[PDB]
Amino acid sequence: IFETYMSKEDVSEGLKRGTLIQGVLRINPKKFHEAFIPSPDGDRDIFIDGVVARNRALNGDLVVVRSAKVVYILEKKHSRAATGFLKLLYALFSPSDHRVPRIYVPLKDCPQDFVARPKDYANTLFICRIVDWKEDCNFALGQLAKSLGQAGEIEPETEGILTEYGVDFSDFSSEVLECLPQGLPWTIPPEEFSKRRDLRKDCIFTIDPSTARDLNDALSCKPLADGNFKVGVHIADVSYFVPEGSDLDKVAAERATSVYLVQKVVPMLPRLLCEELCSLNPMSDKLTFSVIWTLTPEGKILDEWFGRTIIRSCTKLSYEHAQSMIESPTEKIPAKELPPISPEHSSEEVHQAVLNLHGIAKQLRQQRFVDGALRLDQLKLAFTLDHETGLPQGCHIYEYRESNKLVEEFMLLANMAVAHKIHRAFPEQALLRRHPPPQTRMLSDLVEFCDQMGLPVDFSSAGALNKSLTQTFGDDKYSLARKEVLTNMCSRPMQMALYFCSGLLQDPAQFRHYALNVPLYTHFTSPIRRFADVLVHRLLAAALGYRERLDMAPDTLQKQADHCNDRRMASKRVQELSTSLFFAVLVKESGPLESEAMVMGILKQAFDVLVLRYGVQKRIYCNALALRSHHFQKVGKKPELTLVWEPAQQVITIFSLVEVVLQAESTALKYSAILK
Repeated sequence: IFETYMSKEDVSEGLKRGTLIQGVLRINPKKFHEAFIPSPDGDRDIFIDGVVARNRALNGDLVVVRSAKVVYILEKKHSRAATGFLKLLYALFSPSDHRVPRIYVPLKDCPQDFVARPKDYANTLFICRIVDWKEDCNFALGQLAKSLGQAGEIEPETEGILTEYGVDFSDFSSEVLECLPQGLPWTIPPEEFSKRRDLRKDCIFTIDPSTARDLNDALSCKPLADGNFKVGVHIADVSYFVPEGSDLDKVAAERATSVYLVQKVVPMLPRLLCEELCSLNPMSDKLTFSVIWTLTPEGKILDEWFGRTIIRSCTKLSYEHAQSMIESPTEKIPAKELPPISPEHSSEEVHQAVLNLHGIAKQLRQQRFVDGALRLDQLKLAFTLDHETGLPQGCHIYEYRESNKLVEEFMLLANMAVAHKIHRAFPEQALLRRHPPPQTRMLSDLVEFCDQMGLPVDFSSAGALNKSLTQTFGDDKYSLARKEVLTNMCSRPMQMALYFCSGLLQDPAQFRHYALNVPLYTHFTSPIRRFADVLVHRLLAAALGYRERLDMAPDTLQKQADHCNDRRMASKRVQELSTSLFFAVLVKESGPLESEAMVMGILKQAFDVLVLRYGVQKRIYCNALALRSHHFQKVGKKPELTLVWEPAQQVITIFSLVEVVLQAESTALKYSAILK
């Protein structure tokens, strides 16, 4: 039995006075009896003990409240749905996630076969929605939605996590497709040859991954007569095809971002706009919102010009061909291994252009990292799948080659220029991004860990952290894995970047983006994938005088920014769970996997390893080992584990190389790591 809520008047009086604290509660996934809310001042996170003192609040909900109890909930931000197995002791519903409680389902809603034949529905996934939670029941009451399929397959589990996080994957209604342009061979109206600059004769190319349906940007470089370069970044304008107030705009605001999975993509726009009308496919006249600079070979801006233009791309490179033409500076690459090119242009022009853009991008990278920019890069693996069955065949870690940096530098230049322009035009309504500095309290724990063990790292500033992480060790077989484990330890106290409106924050200290070490930043180069990009596009168009001033209030922009923030968070969590699902299926269908590992932590009966080939973090317990004995020691707050397997002995401490094997178990989506 819980305790009843407080009325609105008391909550308003308490909040205005300052006796009550609002926050977004975070629940530990591994232990569900404890919860945490952030302090307003910036002190240690306020602890919430018990399950009773959470008082029917779920993870992600914002509440109004040293150990404390939750007494009021303003906004319910959780989706209130879960994927679980159906059992008996009404009927009981058990979710896979342990933060959602256990749910009662009425026996009228259950299928007829289930009451007669319970066993045959013992490995089937069901989706249930919580509708009400009583004051006298420890279990919520729910409604059964549908039958997903067999547990452990690919499509039932994918649709289960998409519905559990709230991503709307349903098809577009016809009132959305009625706002699209009509006519199958759409062409540019002849009235746009006067409001736009004609760039159809220049050399324009795109560099995006080979498996990319939609293209958001194009690049160009032209050498001048005094040793300078004219460098242009051209973005497909989705604000021409998305009018304000139409049902297309309401749907695109409803889903802030598009979600990328292992096997498919859940889009933001209709497929016509995402693939044919707006994406910069080669050999077609397209409308773009370009930025054009004149740069020195050292990467210094001498001119800047914004404006609407018309382009015609000549080729579509990938991240694989671009490295070939970078790594062949003085040798003609044969045309057999190149994508098709428009007949007006030659492969020499494109080949020369990639070299010049790489030459500028190297010096821009060096100058940005002298200025203090920080880069914490973890491991991102990519799969190779079966075309017909749809099961994964094999994984390999993605490789961040030079061509992935050549594009990234120019996207940063375009974003910084657009941020300056739209902030200097409208100071009271502008959408910008911000990265706070990391929290000092839980940076201090990393300070006290790394001050020992003879490791000279410092967390005073971002540039200091980057130079410390790079100079101390490199170019050794153990040192690269050492770099990976230190990066994984360092990436934990960092905060997440936020969208915000410039008319509500008062002081100019908050605006600066910490990790890039710049005072102003925004998102302008990906309209098809995000909706904040479309808002920035409209604001920039209003600033240059192409249209009238936005008729949107500065508080509605804050509400829209909060919605885009929560949607981005849900998108990142969904991609993480999809990658984990496909890796578990690969381990089950490819036998035991052998690799090496480094110990990242030690405990009395367990220790954490990091598998070097795959980058996952499993846990290894001494109960599963075939050992005679084990002893735990600590000296100078340094853990040590001694294993007795005349038998031999092994000593394992932090940053020790072991050999591990991954083996699937009888459960559908589980595996285990065992020492070899």
